[PDB]
Amino acid sequence: DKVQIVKPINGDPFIGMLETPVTSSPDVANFLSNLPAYRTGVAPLLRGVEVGLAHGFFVTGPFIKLGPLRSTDAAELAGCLSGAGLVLILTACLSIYGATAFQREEVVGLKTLSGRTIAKDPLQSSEGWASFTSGWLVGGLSGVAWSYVLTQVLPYYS
Amino acid sequence: DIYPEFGTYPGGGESPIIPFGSEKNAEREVIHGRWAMLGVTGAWAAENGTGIPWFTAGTLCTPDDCTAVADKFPGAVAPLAPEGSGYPSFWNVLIIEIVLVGAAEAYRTGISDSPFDDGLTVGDVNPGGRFDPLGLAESGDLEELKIKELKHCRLSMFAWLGCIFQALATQEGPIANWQSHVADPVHSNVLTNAAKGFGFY
Amino acid sequence: ADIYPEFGTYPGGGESPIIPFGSEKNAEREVIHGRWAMLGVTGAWAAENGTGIPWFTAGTLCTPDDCTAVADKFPGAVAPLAPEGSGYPSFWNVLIIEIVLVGAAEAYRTGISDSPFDDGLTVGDVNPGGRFDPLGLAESGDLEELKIKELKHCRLSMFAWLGCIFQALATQEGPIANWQSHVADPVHSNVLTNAAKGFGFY
Amino acid sequence: RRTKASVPAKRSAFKANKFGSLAPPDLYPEFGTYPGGGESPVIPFGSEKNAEREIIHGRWAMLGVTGAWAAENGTGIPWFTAGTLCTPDDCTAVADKFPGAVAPLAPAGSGYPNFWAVLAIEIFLVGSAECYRTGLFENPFPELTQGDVTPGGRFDPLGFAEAGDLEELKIKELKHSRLAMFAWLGCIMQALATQEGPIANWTAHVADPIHANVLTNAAKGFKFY
Ligand code: CLA
Ligand code: CLA
Ligand SMILES: CC1=C[C@H](O)CC(C)(C)[C@H]1/C=C/C(C)=C/C=C/C(C)=C/C=C/C=C(C)/C=C/C=C(\C)CCC1=C(C)C[C@H](O)CC1(C)C
Ligand SMILES: CC1=C[C@H](O)CC(C)(C)[C@H]1/C=C/C(C)=C/C=C/C(C)=C/C=C/C=C(C)/C=C/C=C(\C)CCC1=C(C)C[C@H](O)CC1(C)C
Repeated sequence: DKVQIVKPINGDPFIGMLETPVTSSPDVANFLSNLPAYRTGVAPLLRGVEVGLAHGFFVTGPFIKLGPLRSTDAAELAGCLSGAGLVLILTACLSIYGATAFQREEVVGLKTLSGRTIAKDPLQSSEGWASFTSGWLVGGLSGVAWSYVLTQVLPYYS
Repeated sequence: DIYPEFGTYPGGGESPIIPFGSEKNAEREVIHGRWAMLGVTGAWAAENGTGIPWFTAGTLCTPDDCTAVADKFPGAVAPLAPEGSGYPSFWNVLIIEIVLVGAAEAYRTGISDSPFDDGLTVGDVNPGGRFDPLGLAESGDLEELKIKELKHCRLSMFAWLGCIFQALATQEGPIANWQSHVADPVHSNVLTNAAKGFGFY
Repeated sequence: ADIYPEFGTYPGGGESPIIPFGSEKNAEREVIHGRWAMLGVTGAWAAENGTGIPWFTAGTLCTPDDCTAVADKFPGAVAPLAPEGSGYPSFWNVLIIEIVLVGAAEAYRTGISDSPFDDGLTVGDVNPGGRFDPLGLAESGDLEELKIKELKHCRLSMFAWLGCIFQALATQEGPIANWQSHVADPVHSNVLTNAAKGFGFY
Repeated sequence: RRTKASVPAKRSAFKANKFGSLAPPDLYPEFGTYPGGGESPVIPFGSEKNAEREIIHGRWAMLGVTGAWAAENGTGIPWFTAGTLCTPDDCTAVADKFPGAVAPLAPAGSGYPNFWAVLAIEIFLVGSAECYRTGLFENPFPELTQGDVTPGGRFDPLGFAEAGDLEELKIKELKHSRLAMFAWLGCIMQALATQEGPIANWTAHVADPIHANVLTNAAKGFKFY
């Protein structure tokens, strides 16, 4: 009876957020919660692994199909080396972020929307972000190499 | 009076001619009636919409060239499966039927646990709850609805027996025989065909 | 039951959903009918493997006038059944011997005629357990279980004989001939393709 | 994301209703005995693990015997030469080997099962399962016990184990297992002696039963004397 959909964040109307079908829908919430970044109980290294694999896999494609050597027969090798170089740059960015970002105490805790007190993400720490960066590097290079393999292997690739 | 035709329903009374020893027979004849109801109706409708006998309808769909049954249904301008695709396949239909009817029979008769969670005791031929989307049993009289169904059950089984023995005598089909009997009642009956010899004598 | 897993049940094991068990004489009748059916289905199995004649046509080979054809029908036989020169298994000869032997056995099985043996053999018992079981297989084996085996074979073979008679009436081809046609191509050789052909009448 | 933790209340698509035991009270009247129910007739019981080893070889040999049977019935190729079809080179042929297959493993043209592709999938799938079955890797299903040949949780979706008598079903499987392993041994020895497939040997033995036996082929030396 005259249902209103959009509600404040966790019922508190004094926080800078609103819960909408884009934010708090069950399908959206389940998808995001199942992504590796939001698996806070898992080791940061393995989350970084999957992240790197996914990211390094796709990021190669723009360099393959739109790079300077896209017309040449070496288009794929150039694009994959470009992707590997970008993975190395992003590893540098991750290393510097991990060195600088986690310098404060952050005395305030974290809870779920149900109100359950939970521990902080080990990813959100200097050494945890270092492990995540290493996982990113391994995953990104493996994903770039896999993209090269698939461009050389996949039947309907052109 | 209720059920004054001949004899009495299994729910109340005794058979005039049989002892009714086993209580499995009651629900057996309910299921047999319902199947016959669908069978007789099928034989009624097929030979109207297609003109083929129900007993030779099986020959249309065979493991080779089952495409004959495609588009046989009245209206239904799209065939069962597109022409030239040859996808009306006796084995495909048979397997789909085996799995669907076998699962339905297992659910009904307790070979497998019922998938649902709402009552539905095995062996009752009047479940009601899940099998009344329209809610006609609670609105109407349950007992007399059940008696009507039984009358239909026995009527349709007798009609099916008549259909099979007509098929054996005249070799033509139920509706074509009905039309021949209607057109010339004196000159199209069982005794007339007996005077012709039933097609063998 | 645990032992009897077939659709129905054995008399004394319980009660059948359809046509429940009445008189014990019905159970005796079932066992004896089975026994003769086992013999009959085996005969219809072996004879046309030996010589190719369906069992429903094997009767007319012997006739009151001529019964030479039945002689030398058994495969592997060292000699003719009666002299090669003049076979003498005439239908009357067969009859006169067989009616006396079968009538004796029957009356002595049922005890309408005084038993010859009088070895304690009690008529109206399907399992005599006397000279009929010289090996006494029942004594070593478990008699309840063995009774169940006997009844399972009884019902199977009686059903097989029903199949033989109805296959004769539909296809008039022969039991093993029907087998060989079905193994040749079951999809295109079965009851329903013979129905499409019309069972030879339609 | 909030914690729902509702009640699934799902039932099996098929869940066999109680059917109990369909076997006599005597369970191994055959030669020998099931493990844990008597003394081994001939060979010594090597170890407690040997029972589970027998079960695994049995199930694998069942699957192998049925595979050779169906492959020879559907293609006519003997099982011992079916390996030569899919190779690092020309594994395209192995595709269309299933009678009635709506589609080929190898679509017409280049599209095809590669040996290395098939192999890499085979290692990654079968080895994973093999490890998860045994103490290797870990246990992804804690509710089941690694090292048990009869887990009977998710591995019996139809629930025949609980529907019937469990131990009679177990011995039934064991008897099928031993039968199929001995049949598999017969198949390999027949392949060695006659160089023809199992169903080919069967057909030769049933067409003329009196000849086409061990001793008939021995009269020719199994094509070696
Ligand atoms: C002549 C043979 C014969 C006899 C005397 C019996 C007798 C019996 N059976 Mg057995 N049975 C038989 C054949 C026979 N059966 C066959 C062939 C099968 C396999 C299908 C079975 C399967 C079977 C089961 C599964 C069970 C029995 C049970 C019983 C008992 C129940 C009472 C009963 O039905 O008796 C009356 C005897 C009949 C044979 C019934 C008549 C059947 C009608 C007439 C249809 C037959 C059509 C006929 C063959 C048409 C031929 C036409 C052709 C000549 C042209 C009784 C001891 C039950 C029992 O003991 O429970 C405790 C039980 O559970 N029987
Ligand atoms: C590799 C499969 C295998 C395994 C692991 C077992 C293991 C077992 N069986 Mg089983 N069994 C098998 C095969 C096997 N059997 C087969 C095929 C049959 C049917 C013939 C049987 C029939 C059977 C019965 C009837 C009984 C057992 C029993 C047992 C147990 C006691 C025996 C033991 O521990 O020593 C196992 C030792 C061996 C398997 C070594 C034997 C090696 C010979 C020489 C065979 C080699 C095969 C072949 C020729 C190799 C070819 C090589 C190729 C290059 C050409 C144990 C669980 C008994 C039991 O449970 O006791 C309570 C019992 O009663 N089994
Ligand atoms: C539609 C369709 C199209 C295709 O082309 C072919 C196809 C075959 C697939 C077909 C499908 C058909 C289907 C699914 C049919 C289902 C049929 C069924 C279940 C029939 C049951 C038929 C039952 C009979 C005869 C009963 C006889 C019994 C009698 C008289 C006894 C009466 C009796 C008793 C009991 C008690 C009294 O006091 C006294 C008396 C003695 C009177
Ligand atoms: C060998 C040989 C060679 C020559 O060439 C020719 C030759 C003819 C001389 C020939 C000689 C053969 C001989 C002598 C044969 C003897 C045969 C015999 C004794 C047959 C008996 C046949 C018996 C039948 C059908 C029973 C049907 C009964 C049925 C279904 C009901 C079943 C039933 C029941 C009871 C209760 C449950 O609850 C459920 C259901 C309802 C299923």
